[PDB]
Amino acid sequence: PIVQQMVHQAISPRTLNAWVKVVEEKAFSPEVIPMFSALSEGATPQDLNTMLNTVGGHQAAMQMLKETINEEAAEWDRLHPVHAGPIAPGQMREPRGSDIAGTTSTLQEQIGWMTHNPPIPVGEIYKRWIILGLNKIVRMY
Amino acid sequence: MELSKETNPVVFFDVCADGEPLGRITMELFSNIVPRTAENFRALCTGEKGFGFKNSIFHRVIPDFVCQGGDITKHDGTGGQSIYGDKFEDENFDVKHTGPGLLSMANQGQNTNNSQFVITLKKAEHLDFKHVVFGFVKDGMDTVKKIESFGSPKGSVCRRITITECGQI
Repeated sequence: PIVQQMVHQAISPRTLNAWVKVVEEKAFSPEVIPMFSALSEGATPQDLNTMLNTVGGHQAAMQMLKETINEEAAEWDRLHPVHAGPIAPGQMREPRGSDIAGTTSTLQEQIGWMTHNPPIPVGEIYKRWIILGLNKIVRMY
Repeated sequence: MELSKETNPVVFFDVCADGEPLGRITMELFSNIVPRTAENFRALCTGEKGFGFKNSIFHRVIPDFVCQGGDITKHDGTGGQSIYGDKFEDENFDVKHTGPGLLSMANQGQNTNNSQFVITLKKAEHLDFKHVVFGFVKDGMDTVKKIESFGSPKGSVCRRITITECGQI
């Protein structure tokens, strides 16, 4: 995650362990969402992916989550069309839906958007998409 | 500039800001270095293919960096169209962004050149190996500086800057 000068740190194993704990023990409970929010303060898209990917099993649930993420990524692209460069000094290219989801963007790009003045909080945007997906999964049970 | 040649095509833009004339920009295109990219730009100036820069605008201007235009389809940076298609490949990166008054292709990454272009306002080495430089402003940099004054750091323009006339000399 990004911690405040804003500096990057890799995700903590303790954060991953706490997420795996709540997913395993209290599966499909509403309280998975607040625990996800509690454990993802300043998280990059990379961090969020690492959290989600650490869980073994629940692959049908992950597939649903992935489908929700793809819908929100496509919705981002629908509302944010790409503009041609060149990129000015000290500026970032526009993030696409797949960049926010941590698929096509580098860690350095993710850090760049999150710590820019003004920032594009790609970590927070992706978090909203994930929480939407988690809500769907909980809703059907 | 030692890349200049008498046989290179010379083209021009007459530019206006909300109807107020700003003057003529005269550009030489490096056909001797990048003939394919130069030919696209030349044809778009004359409009001989049935489309071109006539009545296009400078939709994005970042002072001390670039004056950008050539979005002949969407007029906002999301569009563009070349004589070879809506995309064509990067020809070469021989000519570098060494100073102001250079013509360089705008793009959205590798091999996505169309009609969008930039006139440089400063040396921009960070564009080297990414944008194809294909010409320079031979005369009328004063007009380019007038365009610059209507820009902002984020690229927004405070006047409608239209290429009211263009062609080949």
